[PDB]
Amino acid sequence: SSEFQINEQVLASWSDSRFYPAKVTAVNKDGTYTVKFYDGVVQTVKHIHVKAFSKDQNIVGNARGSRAHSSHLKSKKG
Repeated sequence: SSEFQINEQVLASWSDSRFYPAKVTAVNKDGTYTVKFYDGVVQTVKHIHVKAFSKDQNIVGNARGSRAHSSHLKSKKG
């Protein structure tokens, strides 16, 4: 399965700098996202800070993206 929604994987800009994998916890049509990083940290952020694990484009707040993947993550991801 490669369809991303609430309780499923996204790339979100971690407080460190840029994208890391995270679990969606909410999304808002206004243009915002709430995500939980697996380390145990939660925040609300914008579309400009979160996208699908598909590197190219978003597939929830906007629908231009398609099935793909990404090439940066934390080593303890599993």
